[PDB]
Amino acid sequence: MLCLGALTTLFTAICALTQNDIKKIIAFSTSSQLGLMMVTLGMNQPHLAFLHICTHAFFKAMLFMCSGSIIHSLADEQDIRKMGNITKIMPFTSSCLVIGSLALTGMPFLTGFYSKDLIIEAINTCNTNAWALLITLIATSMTAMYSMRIIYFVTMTKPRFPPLISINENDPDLMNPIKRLAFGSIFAGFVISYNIPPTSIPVLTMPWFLKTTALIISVLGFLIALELNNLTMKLSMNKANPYSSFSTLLGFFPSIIHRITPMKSLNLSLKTSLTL
Amino acid sequence: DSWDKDVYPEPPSRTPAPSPQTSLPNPITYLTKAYDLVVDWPVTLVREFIERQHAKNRTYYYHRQYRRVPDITECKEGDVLCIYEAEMQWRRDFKVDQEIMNIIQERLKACQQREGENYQQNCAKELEQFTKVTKAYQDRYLDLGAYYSARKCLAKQKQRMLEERKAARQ
Amino acid sequence: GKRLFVVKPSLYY
Amino acid sequence: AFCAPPAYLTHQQKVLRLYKRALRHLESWCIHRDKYRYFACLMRARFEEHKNEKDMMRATQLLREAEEEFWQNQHPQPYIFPDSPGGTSFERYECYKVPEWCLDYWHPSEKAMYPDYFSKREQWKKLRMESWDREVKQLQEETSPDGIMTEALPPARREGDLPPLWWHIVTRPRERPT
Amino acid sequence: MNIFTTSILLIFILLLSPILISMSNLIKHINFPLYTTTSIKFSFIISLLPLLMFFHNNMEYMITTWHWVTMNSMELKMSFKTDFFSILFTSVALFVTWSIMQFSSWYMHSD
Amino acid sequence: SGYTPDEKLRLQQLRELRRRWLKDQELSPREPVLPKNMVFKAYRSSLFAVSHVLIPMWFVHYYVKYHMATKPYTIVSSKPRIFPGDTILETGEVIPPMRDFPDQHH
Amino acid sequence: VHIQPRYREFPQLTRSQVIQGEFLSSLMWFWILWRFWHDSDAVLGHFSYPDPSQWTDEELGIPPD
Amino acid sequence: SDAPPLTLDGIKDRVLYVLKLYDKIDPEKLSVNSHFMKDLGLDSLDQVEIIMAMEDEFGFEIPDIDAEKLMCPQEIVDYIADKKDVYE
Amino acid sequence: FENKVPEKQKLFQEDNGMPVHLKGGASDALLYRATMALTLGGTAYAIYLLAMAAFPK
Amino acid sequence: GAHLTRRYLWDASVEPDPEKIPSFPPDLGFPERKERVMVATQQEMMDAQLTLQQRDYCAHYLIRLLKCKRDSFPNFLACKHEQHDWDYCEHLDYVKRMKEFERERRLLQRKKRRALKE
Amino acid sequence: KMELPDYRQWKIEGTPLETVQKKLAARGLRDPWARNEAWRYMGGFAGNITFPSVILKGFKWGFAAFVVALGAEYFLD
Amino acid sequence: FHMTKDMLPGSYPRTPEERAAAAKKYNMRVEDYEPYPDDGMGYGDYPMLPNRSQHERDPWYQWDHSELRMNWGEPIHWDLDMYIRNRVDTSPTPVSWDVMCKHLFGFVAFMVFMFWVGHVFPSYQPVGPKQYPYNNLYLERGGDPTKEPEPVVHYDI
Amino acid sequence: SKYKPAPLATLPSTLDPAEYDVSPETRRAQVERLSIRARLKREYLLQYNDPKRVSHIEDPALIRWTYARSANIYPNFRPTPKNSLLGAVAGFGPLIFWYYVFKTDRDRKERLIQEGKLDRKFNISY
Ligand SMILES: CCCCCCCCCCCCCCCCCC(=O)OC[C@H](COP(=O)(O)OCCN)OC(=O)CCCCCCCCCCCCCCCCC
Repeated sequence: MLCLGALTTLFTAICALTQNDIKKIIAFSTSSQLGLMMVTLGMNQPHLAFLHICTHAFFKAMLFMCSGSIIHSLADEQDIRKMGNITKIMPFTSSCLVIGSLALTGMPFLTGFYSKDLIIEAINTCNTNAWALLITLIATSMTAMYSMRIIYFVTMTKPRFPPLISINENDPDLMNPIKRLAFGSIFAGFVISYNIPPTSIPVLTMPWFLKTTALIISVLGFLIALELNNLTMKLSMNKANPYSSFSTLLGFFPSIIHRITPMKSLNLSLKTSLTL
Repeated sequence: DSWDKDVYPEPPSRTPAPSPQTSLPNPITYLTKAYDLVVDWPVTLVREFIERQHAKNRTYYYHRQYRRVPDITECKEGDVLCIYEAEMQWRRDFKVDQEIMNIIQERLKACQQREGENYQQNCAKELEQFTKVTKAYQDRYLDLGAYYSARKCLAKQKQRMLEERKAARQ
Repeated sequence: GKRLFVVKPSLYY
Repeated sequence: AFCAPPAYLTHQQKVLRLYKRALRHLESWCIHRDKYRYFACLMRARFEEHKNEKDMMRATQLLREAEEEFWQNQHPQPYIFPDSPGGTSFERYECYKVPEWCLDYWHPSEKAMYPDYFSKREQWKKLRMESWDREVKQLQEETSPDGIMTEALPPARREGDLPPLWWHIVTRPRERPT
Repeated sequence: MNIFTTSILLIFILLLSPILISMSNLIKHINFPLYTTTSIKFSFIISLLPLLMFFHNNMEYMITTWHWVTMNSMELKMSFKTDFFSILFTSVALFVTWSIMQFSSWYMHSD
Repeated sequence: SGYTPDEKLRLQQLRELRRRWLKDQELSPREPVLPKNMVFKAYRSSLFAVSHVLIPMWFVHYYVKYHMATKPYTIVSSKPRIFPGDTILETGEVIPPMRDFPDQHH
Repeated sequence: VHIQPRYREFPQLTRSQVIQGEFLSSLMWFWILWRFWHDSDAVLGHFSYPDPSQWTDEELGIPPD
Repeated sequence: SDAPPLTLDGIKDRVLYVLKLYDKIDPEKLSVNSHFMKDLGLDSLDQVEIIMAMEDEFGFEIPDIDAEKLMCPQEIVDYIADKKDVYE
Repeated sequence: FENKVPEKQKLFQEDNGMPVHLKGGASDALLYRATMALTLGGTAYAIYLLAMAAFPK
Repeated sequence: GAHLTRRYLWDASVEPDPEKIPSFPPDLGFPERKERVMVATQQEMMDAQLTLQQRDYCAHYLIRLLKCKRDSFPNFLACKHEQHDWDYCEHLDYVKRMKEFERERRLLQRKKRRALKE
Repeated sequence: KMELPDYRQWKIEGTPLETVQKKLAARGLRDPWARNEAWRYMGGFAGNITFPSVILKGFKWGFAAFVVALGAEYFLD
Repeated sequence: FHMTKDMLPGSYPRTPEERAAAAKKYNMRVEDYEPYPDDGMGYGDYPMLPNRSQHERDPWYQWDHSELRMNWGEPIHWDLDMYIRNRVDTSPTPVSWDVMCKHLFGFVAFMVFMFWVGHVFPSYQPVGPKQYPYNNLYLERGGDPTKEPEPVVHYDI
Repeated sequence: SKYKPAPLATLPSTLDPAEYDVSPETRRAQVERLSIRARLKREYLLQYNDPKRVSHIEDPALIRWTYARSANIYPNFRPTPKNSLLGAVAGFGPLIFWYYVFKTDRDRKERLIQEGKLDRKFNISY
């Protein structure tokens, strides 16, 4: 379970760095955090996994609701290449999207701090697979990186949408549930984690580089993704590489598996069972 | 309560006293009092009306008891009448035995839920009871097949008794 | 408002 | 969409198709608008400096090499418009594109709920009823005895007459019916 | 011991109420998205009640509502394990679903 | 190349009939021919609470008390936490307190 | 509720959306600052992780040699 | 609420707006019936770029064969109206 | 091994505005941020250790 | 950590493994060693219904924290002192475990020195 | 109806499109879609959005509320 | 209906006139029609259409069967029900199939090998085991009260 | 740096070499194919736009496809050594393999119960 969760969170973070559809990016974010929960269950910490279940539910609900408001305002436009300047054109949605991104990355004392940081502390300070540990830390850093990718390509830079502005987010049926989910994503982790009965006792005696590990890798992930986005802004074309092709095409797992297993299965069916 | 603790045992409840160190009111107590005064009183009034209507129209039903027909061990081969009698008696005992196992399993589940974390220590005597009743059920009814019968059960018991007698020789 | 007729199947039956 | 494809694409058509596809993948790579405009002007300069080739075998060879380079340098996940095939909202409203012949099968109560629209509807059906015979006669006139035949259709060549096979084109369901 | 079970079953009954309303042939007269959103928010409040109770006394409950079937020595009964995970995920899921239902009423208009 | 006169004339006539068909898709002002508000807190949310919440409360609570507690092992709860210094309501005894706690450095 | 569309200019921003967005952002930052002031266990903990090398051989109790 | 309906005059105004913002076309000589190579003197790459600009404005792709069929702003306006069902 | 100098001779004479220490791509920018993050962090850690030597307990 | 690279790269004979701890007699090098004393006993463990994982040598502080929370269930931010006491007890237990680990590591080094001296 | 702005306001001066135009004129090339593209760099969109400006939105009022809350806690205790 | 045996599929064509008749029946050209090899597999005179899925068909064209992307009267592939758009895809990929296969296999092998490396080289903390009182909780874990276990002694340090 | 097509990832129709080395025979072939497609399209459009039609349009291609897939296979089947071997393997090999798997497992289980080594914890309802 530990190895499987570490593998899937690493793979889905890899896909989410170069996905372009925003729903695809946050779906791979969902799969990465689900992998982190599987890691937490690989350790003997099921209650931390359930705490992150609740935390991740709040985060992804508000993140997809904000993305849906962006899509509905931009007339069913779904990828980040035809967005931009959201911080100025849609301030409420941009503010809540930034809140969700920071809370998902693990900005301290939000809902994500009381589950994700304890998960990183447990994996750093308990006996596990070393490679699973390293790729879990890398997956957390990449979580920061694709959250920064969403923030950059949606809420920053210049507008890239079609000119006709049909932006109207003033509907209370839009504004109120995002507000409730924002109140959740700010305070619910604190309230829940201070109301949990003490189970699955933690260790807190640890070095500083094993304590602030999650915050440090989140900060460096934000910085690396910011510099990558600035280089993409910079006027220069680079030749594509197999790493980016692998990450963009979902590791070739859908193409290979979804083309070879239905083909041999249905070909075996028709050409052997029925006919022969 | 139509059930009784000789067949469905239950330890007496030991709840602690409320000792509120804080000064804040308890919304649980407030909502419990409001829920009682709003919900429990009309429900218990309707139930009292229903029960006095039942007392006005009260009837009785009985639990059927079957006398013991002669067993299949004294049953002659090929005489289908007392074969049928012993077979239906064995079927009735089989169904009663199934319900006996159901009561024991329900008791074990109740012990586990009541003890919670301490189920590895306080459920020991009914875990031993469950192990004994499971072993006896496996001795009398296991591996009979879909067409289980009194004759098949007797053949299995005779084979097991012969095995135990041969093991008791040495 | 400029409402337009929408085409639907026979839901009466 | 509204024009039927020919037997073959000419060399100019292939070059323009490659130009449009290359510029679409170029904007997919560039994302930012000034970068896209710079690189698009560079690609336009490349096409212009290979424009005036007179051999046409060298032009076909250059087209082959250009499309090999395009397949090597294309975006793995290009930008697709939502209403275009492969898009997010492609064929989204086909579950609402209900064909017009169910109005023939509605009950008189639902028909009575919309009286004047249905009166216009039998007006359209009767217009179709004379125009169908007229257009079958016209299409029988227009067919060449032998040789090449394309999917293009003639228009009405006299007054008071309608273009042949107009019903499925005119009375198609709306793109956003609801 | 009665308020807890009554609250859990009221959560389930409040969830099943809009389905019966939907098949009850009065959707054409009432506002079904608003009615269902109110139903989910009330389910959230009556789900908060056992959340506070479990935060106080940490009692874990097992409720055997309906006996479905008995097959020899195996008794299939409709039972609910109202646990820490069950209560907390019920409250979180109901709050999230209330938000999603209001967002759906905004989003999937002209449908 | 551009539209042939064969096809440009057809699309002009086909689109002209397309405007007329879409014009006829409009509705008359009489279409379709179909054959105590108070405030939200006092009527809209109060009638919902006494009908969709209070009425199902009574039917559920009747089943919970008079059709679940009557069966033996239906509602089973874990034992409550008993700490030193607590008083048992049912029994009336007091559990003795803990030891002297030698470590009190923090 | 509805507002007039714009062709190529900046859209007209209502006051409600900007005030509520600023309020939510300010509330999040106030919560972070308040918790960082009160319980700053996000950095270093509060336990001062010991150095095993500075421990003495007498309290570790190995035989001397 | 959202997604206001399109008009024929709005489509014509927007198409003429983008063709006026194009540099190779002088806005005084530009008309709704101005042919792209006959009396505007452009070429096929410019035609492709014009169709791409209309596509990027209106947010949907014109397929390729209709794209080389379209050659004046009146035809482009008629195609947009036929595609988005703008009857007035 | 293959002569890849002329293709790398095209990726550096581009007058794209980046200085000579950054034209190679995202690896160089990452590495330059990395050598900023440990030199300045090291210098700040150096002056703390010198101050701790300066002031005893 | 530095112990991992020293075990996997420098030497594994003198640097221990986490499984067989301790690998030495407890009285070796200690003239007298007192048994570890515990406050709570099994009756209050069972009455407090502690998880068998958390029935360690800080169970008395855990029972104090749980009693504080159950008493002041409203205003749940009222057992910070008891939580700190329990966490510092767990920190002391962790430091005790590190002390045992370092003691048996130095005992392995002493065994290596004895084998070299022989 | 909806009225369009006057296309003549869409200029090139002070824009990354001017930077692109200079870079293209260094190679003897002219970009004809620049005025069509120019609306995204003028008016309300004419501003450089920075990552600190995105993250620290509302930080001034959050800090003010934090200082007010600290003063309230000091006055109450 | 009105479909007779001269329009239904028949036996494998041998003579060129039979091949021309089969091509005219399937509404193909004589040069384009090419039946399956005569291996006795029940194919008959049914043509070998190229093994390309319906995804590669032109999506901007108004096919008569728009879900199937096919016109009316054209020959239907023998594997239509597996080459439909809900099913197996044969469209060209931006990167070659063997490259994708070797990249997937190399990624999986790299992950498995490094997981084995991390298993043989575990990462932990410089601590001992967790100390548990009362003979490692002998009675709590379900030990026999009548039997007396071997005492497990933990010492202060 | 060359695209390698597969049966599951075919060669692009404009990256194939046959489209650039085109011949007048090929051009006449595509002209004839367009002619056949246009005749079929005209026939289907007439049948589709006929208002007197009161039924669905039958598809002879679909009828031929179903007849070839269902009722023609056994008339056109001839026994060869290859398909005889294929049928024998596909009809007996899985049966023999699963027979040996189940027989080995059941014999091992029976041996374990008859020697008493296999215990049944609470298996009472088998
Ligand atoms: C470190 C350890 C690592 C361990 C790694 C272990 C890996 C295990 C992998 C297990 C799963 C393998 C098989 C998965 C098959 C998935 C097939 C599928 O659903 O493909 C979808 C595909 C169409 O979807 P696609 O084209 O991708 O996307 C739509 C874009 N137009 O195609 C379709 O939709 C076709 C429609 C269905 C056709 C019939 C399919 C029948 C399949 C029967 C399978 C029976 C055997 C299953 C064995 C499972 C074993 C676990």
